[PDB]
Amino acid sequence: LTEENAKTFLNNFNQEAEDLSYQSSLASWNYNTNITEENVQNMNNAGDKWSAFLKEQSKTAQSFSLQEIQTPIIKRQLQALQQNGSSVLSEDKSKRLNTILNTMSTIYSTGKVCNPDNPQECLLLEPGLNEIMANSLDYNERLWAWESWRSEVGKQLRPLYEEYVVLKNEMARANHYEDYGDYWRGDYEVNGVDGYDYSRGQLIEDVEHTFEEIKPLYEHLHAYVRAKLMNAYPSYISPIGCLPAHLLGDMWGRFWTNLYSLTVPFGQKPNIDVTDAMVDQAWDAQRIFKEAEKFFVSVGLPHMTQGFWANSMLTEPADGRKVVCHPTAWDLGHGDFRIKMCTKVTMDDFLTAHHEMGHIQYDMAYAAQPFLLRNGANEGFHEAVGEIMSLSAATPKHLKSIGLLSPDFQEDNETEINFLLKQALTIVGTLPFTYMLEKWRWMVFKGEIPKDQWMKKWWEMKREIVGVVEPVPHDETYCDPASLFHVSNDYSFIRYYTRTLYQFQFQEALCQAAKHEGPLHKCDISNSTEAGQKLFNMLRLGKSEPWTLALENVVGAKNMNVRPLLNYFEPLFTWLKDQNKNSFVGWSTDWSPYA
Amino acid sequence: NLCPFGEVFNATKFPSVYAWERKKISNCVADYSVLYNSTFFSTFKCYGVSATKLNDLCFSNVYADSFVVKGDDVRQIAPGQTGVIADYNYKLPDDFMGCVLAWNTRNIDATSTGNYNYKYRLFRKSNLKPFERDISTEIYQAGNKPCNGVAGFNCYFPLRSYGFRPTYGVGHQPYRVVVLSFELTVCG
Ligand SMILES: *[C@@H]1O[C@H](CO)[C@@H](O[C@@H]2O[C@H](CO)[C@@H](O[C@@H]3O[C@H](CO)[C@@H](O)[C@H](O)[C@@H]3O)[C@H](O)[C@H]2NC(C)=O)[C@H](O)[C@H]1NC(C)=O
Ligand SMILES: *[C@@H]1O[C@H](CO)[C@@H](O)[C@H](O)[C@H]1NC(C)=O
Ligand SMILES: *[C@@H]1O[C@H](CO)[C@@H](O)[C@H](O)[C@H]1NC(C)=O
Ligand SMILES: *[C@@H]1O[C@H](CO)[C@@H](O)[C@H](O)[C@H]1NC(C)=O
Ligand SMILES: [Cl-]
Ligand SMILES: [Zn+2]
Repeated sequence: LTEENAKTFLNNFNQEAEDLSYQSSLASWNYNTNITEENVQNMNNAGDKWSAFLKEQSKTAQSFSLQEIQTPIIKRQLQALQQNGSSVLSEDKSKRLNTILNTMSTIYSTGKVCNPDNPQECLLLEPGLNEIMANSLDYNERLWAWESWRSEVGKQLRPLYEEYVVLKNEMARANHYEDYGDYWRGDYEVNGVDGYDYSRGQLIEDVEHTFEEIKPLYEHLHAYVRAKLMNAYPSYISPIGCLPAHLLGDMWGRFWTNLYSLTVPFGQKPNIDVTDAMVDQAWDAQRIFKEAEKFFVSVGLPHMTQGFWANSMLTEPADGRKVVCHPTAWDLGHGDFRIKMCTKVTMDDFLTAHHEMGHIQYDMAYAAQPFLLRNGANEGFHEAVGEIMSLSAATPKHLKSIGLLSPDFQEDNETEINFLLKQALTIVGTLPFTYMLEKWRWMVFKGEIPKDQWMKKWWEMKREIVGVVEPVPHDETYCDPASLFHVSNDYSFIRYYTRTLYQFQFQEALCQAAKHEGPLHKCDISNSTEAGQKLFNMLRLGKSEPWTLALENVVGAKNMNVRPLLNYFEPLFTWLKDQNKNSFVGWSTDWSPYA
Repeated sequence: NLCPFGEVFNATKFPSVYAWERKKISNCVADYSVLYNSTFFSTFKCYGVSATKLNDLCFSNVYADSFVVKGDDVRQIAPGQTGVIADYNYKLPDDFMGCVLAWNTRNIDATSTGNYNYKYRLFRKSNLKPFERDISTEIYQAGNKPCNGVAGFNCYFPLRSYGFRPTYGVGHQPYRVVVLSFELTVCG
């Protein structure tokens, strides 16, 4: 047999890869917490040694006949190493493809736009442009920031993304794939147990099919927000047309969160933003994570390791260093668990601490799996596991029992519409934006959109799917898709759609095991060692069993379900249909604020 | 004279698990009070004989085996375990009669660049018999084409290094293990 020969081969890999992956993981931590041109090489060269090892073992495992295995753990370990990778490309075309990715990543970060009214002021995306798009109420000011980003840093991405498509198509096509779009869909693919298989093209059918039970809820949120936006920007929005792209709360409209200041149902009520209470009680970054640690032990899960408390960067470096302030949950291996986050004393960073520490718990559980199987069930499992933590951490029942909200806070039938509306602006508002984006790149990779009309079909899909219209016409020199991070930095985006449906399937199943009794949005699984063990069972699973099985162990389904998400917002959904009886639900894909 | 347990426990250097060394204890009265009136140990797990009857007992001779394993590998120093340490490095008999003691040593056995001195055997044709020791570095031949002394494809070098680093988790930190065997001159 080739069994024991592959058995006593993955073992040589599990011991030689864990050491190299740590040299590479510890290098990424040392750069992100101490930015130095010396650390750029250490973060690269220590990763390049890891980048050459994974190719040698990918090729060596390809010698082993995959079918000639009879134990399932080894079957699943080999296929993860059987991938040909990206070294199927030419020697020089690999270097140019690897160089355009830097030039896109740099012009996305170094991208500065300057004010025509004040040329001395030039702003970055963060904190310059994002602050205008998230807080300004001037139609012309928000239009400037929206267009300057897509015409100055967006047009630089146009020649690069054209070659970025043609080069990574040549990478995927040689690996027995149709295009780069088919390359990403292989994440949800399962070729194994009877009744648990899942095709790459089955993913496209599923995101579309489940999107239909979302259109009723999204169309009414669109009609409610548009009526509220006609007050903030009068004479600019048609009561039947789409929403202009720059009025949606951020640079791209990915989330409608910042529109809450304009769309609150009952703003006369006391706000649930508990940021002030943390500041007058002398809370620091220690108190946030230490309190978040207490949250996980209350359900039987382990404390954070002392190596976490000593090796994590829970504050902006302060008094020496440069840092990537993006919150990240880092699993270096060998039991080294760290979190890198420039925490501020706020409620938003308090809830993210539960999200990021949620990742670590998922990381800590599957540490018993072999090295190749230490990963989420699919690309969307990790992000859904962290959200269910912040869903329980945001409930008023949790905030008072922690001491932040006042014990006599009135939980009216209106304070919950105020809460679910803000949840809808963040959770459901991003669903049509996510699908339209990944569907566009799926078709562009597919070749269905010619490069001489990339931008014409992108906005034809924005109006139809998302209900968002461009404020100024864009020809083909623009590259608004690549104007987002995940697009110009080579990142899959459908994961945010799948994780969103998962986080409510988990929340429904976990609160049932936690025996919650009221509406689902009021559920807090604190003190639930019963539901904690139900979640633990899938956290340990890792990448061993198919994602269809790991999902079935908790929710009881072989595929994603939209029923949990709609039940969460059911109090808000019926309230919107009352508001929109004299409003127009839906939009015309033909109105534009210029014409 | 009293038995020299200080020469094995507080010994400055400890050997690797694959090349564990053994010390025979002969005509001497043993001092089990210092091992017991101290919380210095992380485990202290006994087998075959109780942790308090060995005080007023006598044995033919006592054997102390000292070595170093990772944090999570200590559980295999027990009768009837099937890990890599137990099967290819150090196997205890099912009728073992003695105590196993271990303590964390990250402060001494783990350096910043990684202590690659402590090693263990990863591959071996067949398992180790009870109390056996194997220190060969002969290239392990997993396939049919002969290694011919040179390691490579399906020819893997047998011994691998732990590589202890202080940033590792407690389950991957160096623990010094001492196995006191009782065989039926040494009293209390
Ligand atoms: C279940 O979850 C609740 C919610 O956090 C936890 O209840 C809280 O437990 C603390 C004790 O750790 C209570 O503090 C107590 O306050 C009184 C003053 O009224 C003080 O005299 C006591 O010495 C004690 O410190 C707190 O009131 C209580 N709050 C609520 C809303 O229940 C409880 O600990 C959790 N049970 C677990 C994790 O097993
Ligand atoms: C930042 O990196 C340099 C290496 O270039 C190192 O000498 C320095 O100690 C690091 N900063 C801190 C705070 O350790
Ligand atoms: C809230 O409750 C009051 C009294 O029960 C009722 O009159 C009102 O219509 C309710 N409104 C909402 C939005 O639930
Ligand atoms: C090792 O040194 C400590 C220091 O307090 C001592 O108590 C202990 O007895 C020594 N070990 C042995 C085996 O004597
Ligand atoms: Cl856009
Ligand atoms: Zn996350």
